[PDB]
Amino acid sequence: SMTDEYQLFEELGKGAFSVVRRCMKIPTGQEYAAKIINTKKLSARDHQKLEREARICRLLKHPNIVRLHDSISEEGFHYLVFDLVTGGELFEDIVAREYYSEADASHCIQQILESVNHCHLNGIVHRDLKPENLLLASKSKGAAVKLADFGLAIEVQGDQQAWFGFAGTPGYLSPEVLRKDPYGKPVDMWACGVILYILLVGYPPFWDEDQHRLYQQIKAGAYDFPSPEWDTVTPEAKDLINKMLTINPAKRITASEALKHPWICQRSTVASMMHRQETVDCLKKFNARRKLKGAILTTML
Ligand SMILES: N#CCC1C=CC(=Nc2nc(Nc3cc(C4CC4)[nH]n3)c3ccccc3n2)C=C1
Ligand SMILES: [Cl-]
Repeated sequence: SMTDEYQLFEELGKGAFSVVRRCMKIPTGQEYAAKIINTKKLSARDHQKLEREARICRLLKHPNIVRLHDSISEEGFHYLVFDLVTGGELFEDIVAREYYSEADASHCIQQILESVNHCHLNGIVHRDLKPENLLLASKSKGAAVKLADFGLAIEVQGDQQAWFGFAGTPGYLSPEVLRKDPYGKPVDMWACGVILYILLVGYPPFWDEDQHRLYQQIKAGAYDFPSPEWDTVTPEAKDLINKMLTINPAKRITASEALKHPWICQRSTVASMMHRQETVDCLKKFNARRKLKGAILTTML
């Protein structure tokens, strides 16, 4: 069925137990990305996580989410056939731009928030919002940002919270997760705050090479807007970051709310248009740091 319906070509990239190869639908020649999961040695419990991801991805159909077209089961191998995206990471793209302002960062965050809101409307919490999962659909200057990798996503029932587990990437983890408290949709809005922060200045709000002091920072909500770099950032941008980086997740801004924040919905009159070279230079260093993997910026095993 799989080799009758698709033809696998080169490897695009990988995961901690999955390869992604470009593929073409037979006989139409249409391209997709196939995520290939070797299932021969998987536990039932691990296969159930694959079942969850396939199920969640089949539900989600949105301009800013990489669409799953097909979930094929064969003997020892499962295939998740996704839309192909050729623009790479949003964050790598930003560093190659000649001109980058708050209005650009707003444009990005707006798309990210539309995808998060669609997830949340459909009872899905992503739990690992991070630059790695934010890909441009194509290399076009106009390309949509698309949300990827639902390998850690959970299905919530309405606005009921639960102890879904300690899962995610340290630098982007929310206080309630770290606290071993019940959680839900708000954890994705904390993660967006962190991403927005890094989108404006190019370094993370919570940073310490000692994982323990990293978590104490997060739980205390101890981030600031230091000079000179934040001095040129609009009050409205900081206000949004503040509303997302609220320790009490009940009082944290929702995705829908964040889409009506003036910095987002009134971008053209509220977001600063000044080039932020120093951000592009910092993002360069940030991205380079991320490439090295290790403790803070890498999804927890
Ligand atoms: N899911 C998941 C994780 C994942 C793993 C590898 C990955 N790399 C990657 N992915 C892609 N493209 C891609 C990935 C997907 C689908 C989101 C898995 N659709 N398109 C390309 C395309 C061209 C050059 C290089 C590429 N690299 C992107 C995402
Ligand atoms: Cl479809």
